[PDB]
Amino acid sequence: AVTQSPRNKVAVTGGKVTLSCNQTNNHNNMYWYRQDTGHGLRLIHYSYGAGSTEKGDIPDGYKASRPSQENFSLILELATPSQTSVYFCASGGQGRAEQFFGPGTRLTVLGSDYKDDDDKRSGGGGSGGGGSGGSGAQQQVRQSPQSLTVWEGETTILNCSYEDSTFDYFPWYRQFPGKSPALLIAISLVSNKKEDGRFTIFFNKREKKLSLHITDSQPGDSATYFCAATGSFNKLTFGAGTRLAVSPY
Repeated sequence: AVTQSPRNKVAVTGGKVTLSCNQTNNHNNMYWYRQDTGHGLRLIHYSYGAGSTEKGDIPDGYKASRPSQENFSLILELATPSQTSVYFCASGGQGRAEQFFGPGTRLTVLGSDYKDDDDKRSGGGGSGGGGSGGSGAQQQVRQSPQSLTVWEGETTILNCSYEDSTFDYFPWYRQFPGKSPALLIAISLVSNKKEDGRFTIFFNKREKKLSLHITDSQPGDSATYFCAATGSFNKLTFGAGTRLAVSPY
């Protein structure tokens, strides 16, 4: 079924990344994402009808192959101190299903951030450093940046935006614990107000954005929710949702 390299190991500057995922859980489409802040979800590989696994967002420095629609495998041989992350082999069906995330892998290439309090955040000594391709890739999903933590698991409000002209709905979901993403629900922006569980959504026309309310929350960094769209087929556009957190006191 949807699985990933059960092994666990780390790599160094251009070390190596061994990953192995399988597909056979009744899913007609297998998506591949990676936990990467800045934008949150990081699409890199795409496999749904076999012979397909290289059309995420900015695939580069990785090798993947899909000889069989059920068997898959990919690795890397040149990672940088800011590209590694946790590989998650997600696989769901079409229409409205939860991404059956399996035991993904987690490895980092070079890096530590243990005592970086009295040093500049720019190692000007090789290892890339800007270069060509400074900006690019447009953006549609715009979730209120600047995360925030509320006292205890109180309620909170979220905001999302979009610049597409053919979106159908936005499967509100991402991951609550830290290494186990999951689907929650899906809006549609057609009734101006909806409710699925204990939170409702609103349609802001004056600002063209989606705002919902979530009450009754629990500690543990609260949870991270993303707002992506999928009006098209095999194409989810996310814009780094928000990461709700709970205060220590």
